[PDB]
Amino acid sequence: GLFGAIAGFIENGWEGMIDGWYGFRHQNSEGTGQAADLKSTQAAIDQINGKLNRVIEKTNEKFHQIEKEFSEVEGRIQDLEKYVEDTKIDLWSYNAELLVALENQHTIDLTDSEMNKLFEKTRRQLRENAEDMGNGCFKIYHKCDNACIESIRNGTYDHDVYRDEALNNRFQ
Amino acid sequence: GLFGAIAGFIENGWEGMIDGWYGFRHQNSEGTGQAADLKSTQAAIDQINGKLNRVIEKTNEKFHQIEKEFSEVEGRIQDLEKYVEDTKIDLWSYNAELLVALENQHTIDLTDSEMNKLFEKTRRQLRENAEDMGNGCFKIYHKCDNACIESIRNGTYDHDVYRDEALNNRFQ
Amino acid sequence: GLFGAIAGFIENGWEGMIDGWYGFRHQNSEGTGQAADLKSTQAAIDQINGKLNRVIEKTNEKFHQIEKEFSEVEGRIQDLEKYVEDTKIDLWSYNAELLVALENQHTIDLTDSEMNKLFEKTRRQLRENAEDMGNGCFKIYHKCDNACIESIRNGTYDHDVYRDEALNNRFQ
Amino acid sequence: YDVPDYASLRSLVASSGTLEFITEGFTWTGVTQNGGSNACKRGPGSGFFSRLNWLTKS
Ligand SMILES: *[C@@H]1O[C@H](CO)[C@@H](O)[C@H](O)[C@H]1NC(C)=O
Ligand SMILES: *[C@@H]1O[C@H](CO)[C@@H](O)[C@H](O)[C@H]1NC(C)=O
Ligand SMILES: *[C@@H]1O[C@H](CO)[C@@H](O)[C@H](O)[C@H]1NC(C)=O
Ligand SMILES: *[C@@H]1O[C@H](CO)[C@@H](O)[C@H](O)[C@H]1NC(C)=O
Repeated sequence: GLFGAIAGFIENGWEGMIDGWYGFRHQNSEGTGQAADLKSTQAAIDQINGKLNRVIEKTNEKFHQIEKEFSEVEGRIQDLEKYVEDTKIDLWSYNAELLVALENQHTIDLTDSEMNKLFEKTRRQLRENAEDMGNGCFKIYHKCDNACIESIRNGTYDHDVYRDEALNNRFQ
Repeated sequence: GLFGAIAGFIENGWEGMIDGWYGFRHQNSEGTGQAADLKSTQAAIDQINGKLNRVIEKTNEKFHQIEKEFSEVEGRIQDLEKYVEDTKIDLWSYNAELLVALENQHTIDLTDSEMNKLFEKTRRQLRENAEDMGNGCFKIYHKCDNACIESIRNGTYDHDVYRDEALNNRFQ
Repeated sequence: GLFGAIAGFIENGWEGMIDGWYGFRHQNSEGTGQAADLKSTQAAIDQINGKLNRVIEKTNEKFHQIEKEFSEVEGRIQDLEKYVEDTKIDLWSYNAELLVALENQHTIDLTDSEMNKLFEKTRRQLRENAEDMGNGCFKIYHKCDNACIESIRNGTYDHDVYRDEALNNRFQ
Repeated sequence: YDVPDYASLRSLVASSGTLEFITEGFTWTGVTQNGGSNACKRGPGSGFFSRLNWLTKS
């Protein structure tokens, strides 16, 4: 949550969203509609799908090792074997703990960043025609029908042809 | 300093700030005032308060180990014991170095992000009534008395009722 | 790529840029010009120049160790020596893999953040005189000659004296 | 020859880092010193390890 989008200014998730991870809910004269953003969801999923194969490539293959369970008490050599195994176990347990903590932190920051990136991309499409209400939801200042909305979601929103009407609505 | 808030566009800390970590300094007709933001300070402190218990949970308990100091010279077994201990020491020293470096980097990025998040939250409260002067300080474009300022700090700033006066002051 | 500047809203690198890492391309009445930003490039280079001396300070100095290659087959002691060496090798290989992955991720995020920081600094210089076109390129709304542009790049852009003309050009 | 615990002796000699040998006055009474063999030919004749003294009956 480094960017304050998720659990920040969005303030709420959408349990009704099953199409993807990030998406839009629009409301205009025609009526409320909902869609999912495939590009951001795919980017986040792609960055998450591995994330453990990129550090621990795979399981290495160990065949013959030392004895790790002993019946009698020998002394020096058994002490050394027990010490070596305990040291290895402690070091690998620490590696696991730290790796999982780092990966979880980065995953959370990554998804937050994807949400923020989608918000900023949308805000940059609506140059002057819309105002950010602050709850993660844009107020667009002109007649924007479903074709308009799907152009916003598409990334081909033509801001120039609504600029005059939007500016007149905003600043009166 | 990934967001450029601290040591970035804020450019200066406040040694006179002792109430919290992040806060506001306002100046209006009545006079200059200063306050601290409790929510951001508490969030940063909460994220920092642990940060070492979450990786190294605690100290594990070791009772009987190998000998690590030797009087005479035996040969193979003493060499192996010395090698095992030196290997463990080097690996744990590297773990300590890397862990501290990573935690420090993340702490710095975290506090920078909290500063940026406070700035963005404030900017989103003042939708069109204020302009970011760029030095981390907002110019509000209307009569904003101490009740107005404490509403900004509160998070209940009502932007709608100053919109006309502010817009008239900005764009003439 | 946590901020979406590089490979995000900039969308393209400049192979013609050899002066520095980050820079500006301006176009006005006089003609197209290009320059590099020394401050951001120097900051990124400074943060990258070390980045491996700060964790692995140097090479430690090892003189007499155990035997790691054996001719005959002894049994317990040779098994223990082989196990100790294999454990050390596996642990250090994991350390190398994780360290390189973390450093690469942070370097990419760092350079992306420097690009975003330069963009935001420039945007804050042009308070109301310019509009972000969204492709990482600003449309300035007034006569801005080469002295104007080099003032923008300098960081001493005087926004107040173009505010009226720019606002008139924007909102008509 | 044969070195029981050959690895240990090789290790400790290597760690010592020197072959500096100080001859001491050992007094072997009633035995013949400087034994040798034709398997270890020093010069043209029989010999032995230079740091070891093969004591035989006198
Ligand atoms: C979205 O944009 C693409 C290309 O920009 C276009 O082919 C398509 O018809 C648009 N509308 C959709 C996919 O509904
Ligand atoms: C701040 O807001 C809360 C609730 O929004 C309100 O109860 C309080 O009176 C406000 N002013 C303060 C705490 O000074
Ligand atoms: C840039 O600014 C500095 C100080 O602000 C000034 O001395 C210099 O003349 C300016 N122009 C340049 C370096 O081209
Ligand atoms: C080796 O060194 C010792 C003392 O340093 C000396 O007495 C002896 O003669 C030396 N022998 C040779 C072959 O150099």
